[PDB]
Amino acid sequence: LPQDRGFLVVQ
Amino acid sequence: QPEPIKVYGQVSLNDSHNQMVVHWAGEKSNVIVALARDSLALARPKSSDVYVSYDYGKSFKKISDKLNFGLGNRSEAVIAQFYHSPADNKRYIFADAYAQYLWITFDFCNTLQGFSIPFRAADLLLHSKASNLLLGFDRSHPNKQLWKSDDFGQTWIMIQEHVKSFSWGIDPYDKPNTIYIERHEPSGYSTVFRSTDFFQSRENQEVILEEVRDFQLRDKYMFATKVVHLLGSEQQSSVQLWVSFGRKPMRAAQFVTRHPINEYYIADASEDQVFVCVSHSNNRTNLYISEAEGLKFSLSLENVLYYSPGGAGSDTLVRYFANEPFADFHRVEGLQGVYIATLINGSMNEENMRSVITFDKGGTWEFLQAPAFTGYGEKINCELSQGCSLHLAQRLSQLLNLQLRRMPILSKESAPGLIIATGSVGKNLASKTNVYISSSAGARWREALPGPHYYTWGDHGGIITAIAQGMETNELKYSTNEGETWKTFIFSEKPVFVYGLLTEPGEKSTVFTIFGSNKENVHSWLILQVNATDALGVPCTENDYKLWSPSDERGNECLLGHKTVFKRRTPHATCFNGEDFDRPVVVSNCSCTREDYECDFGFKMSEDLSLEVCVPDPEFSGPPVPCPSTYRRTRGYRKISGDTCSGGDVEARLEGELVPCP
Ligand SMILES: *[C@@H]1O[C@H](CO)[C@@H](O)[C@H](O)[C@H]1NC(C)=O
Ligand SMILES: *[C@@H]1O[C@H](CO)[C@@H](O)[C@H](O)[C@H]1NC(C)=O
Ligand SMILES: *[C@@H]1O[C@H](CO)[C@@H](O)[C@H](O)[C@H]1NC(C)=O
Ligand SMILES: *[C@@H]1O[C@H](CO)[C@@H](O)[C@H](O)[C@H]1NC(C)=O
Ligand SMILES: *[C@@H]1O[C@H](CO)[C@@H](O)[C@H](O)[C@H]1NC(C)=O
Repeated sequence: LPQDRGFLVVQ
Repeated sequence: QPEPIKVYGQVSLNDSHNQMVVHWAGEKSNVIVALARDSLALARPKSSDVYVSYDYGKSFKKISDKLNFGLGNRSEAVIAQFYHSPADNKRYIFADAYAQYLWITFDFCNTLQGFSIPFRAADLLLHSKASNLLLGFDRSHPNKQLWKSDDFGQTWIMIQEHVKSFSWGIDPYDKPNTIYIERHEPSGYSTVFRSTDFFQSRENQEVILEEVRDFQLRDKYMFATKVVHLLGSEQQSSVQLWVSFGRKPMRAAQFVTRHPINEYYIADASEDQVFVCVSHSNNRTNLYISEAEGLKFSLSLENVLYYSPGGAGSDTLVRYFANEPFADFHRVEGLQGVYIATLINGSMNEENMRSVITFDKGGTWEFLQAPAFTGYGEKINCELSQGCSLHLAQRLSQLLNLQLRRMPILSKESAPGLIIATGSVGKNLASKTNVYISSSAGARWREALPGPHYYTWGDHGGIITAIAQGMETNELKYSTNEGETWKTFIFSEKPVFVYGLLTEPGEKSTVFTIFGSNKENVHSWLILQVNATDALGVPCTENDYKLWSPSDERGNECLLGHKTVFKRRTPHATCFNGEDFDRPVVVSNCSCTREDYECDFGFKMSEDLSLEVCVPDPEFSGPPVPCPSTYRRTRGYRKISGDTCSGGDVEARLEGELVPCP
């Protein structure tokens, strides 16, 4: 599962 | 079986930007806003797309094209960040990464209007009560200028130069329009100002503290670090922590210390009390706790796991992910005295970390009592007295092992008492990781699920969801009984890579949002929406509720002579509290105990530890003016700061003695 793609942040 | 979970929406974005920023507008708005942007880490971001939904994630509408330079600019817009209003959830502002240009909306993004502005919006800060009001900072400017807008970002005026940092004040402690700033000085350090008129008049500008390293604002408290040259230039500088409570002038706090203090970190500030991490120049960090409403810090726990770019952990992986110091220290949210910390024994790796917990705001600490039985049911052999306990991973522990997707301890005021954490049973944090759950605010745990998972809860804690980490999947594990049992739901036909599993902040819904990308192709964003009402099935009734306070776990002991009781649904009840559940909470004072009192100024504990009273201290030999009203003179015993104790015999006698005015 790729280490530097698909990162999520809530605001 | 009519499936107990519906897939209320499936959405492929056709977007492959590495990062997504999501905002629910809430207030039953039904609007969700997303920005797909390239990784922040690089300062060379190359493209962005913006999407908004109006049917609560059933379907997203791409609006990147509506962000343009008006009619007609072929230059292509690129968004760094977007900012929402705490005051008005309809309003939004998007900022171009390159162009000194902004976009605004008061209609949930239906209509966007472009404006150029006199600076680049590196950072904006929107007033939290006055929707129209906000500030904007241009870091990359040589003068580091600060601007205010009065009309939600159309027109600006530049109100200060050489700003290091800044913030609005806080209601109600500060006046309206109060702005704090650190301004740079020719010494390394900076001066702290407060202004009520946007730095227009000199008589409305106020110096808070001079020559500071950092400054921070937190409810009643303000903190700063000062480097003082006591011996002189030739001698050792002393690093000090300055503190204001209730906006009284800042004074330097007193620390009882073997060693030179190297830096301070404010770990938590609540109920008129402060947790500070004092780290020394030997890379050890201990944890102090403020007296209530006070500057009197005493040692609480030693060797807390801590990172600072200046200090400890600086020379490990963490530095590539954190540019600001922090600690593996957790406040169990919605509760007063409960915290979880990671201790460090040797050098920084799993083997040396153990978790400890407190229920008395750091008065005492224990290790975490491991669950008796595995998820499956078999006995777990673990004895506190053999140095075996439960240990929970936190961002730092995790960041060292480069595990960027793991879950920090989860706790929220939606579900007082409920903690879910990634962790391990053993001598330390270095074994297989599982998912552990407590609803006793940490007092007792269960092994909920074996592997690493993403987890979240909804319906005020009544339903929990989870997705196994590391490989592709289409299983959604869920539990309605605090993780005692689980059931799987297949959320899509072919398994997919999951990037996260969320609920609208507040955790009130039975809706969950899965983000991910499908397996076949390389990364492209994809969002599923999922309704789990039918897993709870029916509304709760008075029968499904029961009363609970943390006191109930630490043998009825109050905290600062008061305690909080919560109405919580029992663990076995299958029923739903409802989005509008308005959870009964009652705070009350409890009749007095010995632990509510301390020895008065110049009194002490007699040598006989066995039996403990206060006795006039010999070395102090030992009065209200003017008295006309009654004096109530000491018996040597004093209610401890902030303690709202009341009633009971121990109050009756142990309290101070009256003498009618001189
Ligand atoms: C219009 O296009 C130019 C590039 O030709 C760009 O620099 C500019 O930012 C756009 N509009 C404004 C107001 O800057
Ligand atoms: C503490 O950590 C730093 C890295 O920030 C390292 O260079 C140094 O050797 C350590 N200092 C001591 C006194 O152990
Ligand atoms: C720290 O280390 C010693 C041995 O190196 C060990 O016996 C002890 O259990 C550890 N102490 C704590 C508080 O973890
Ligand atoms: C979830 O499903 C139930 C019907 O089973 C419905 O009452 C509820 O409003 C749904 N919520 C949403 C946000 O679709
Ligand atoms: C407890 O005492 C405090 C201060 O002594 C008081 O303000 C508060 O009202 C009391 N608690 C309750 C539930 O009345």
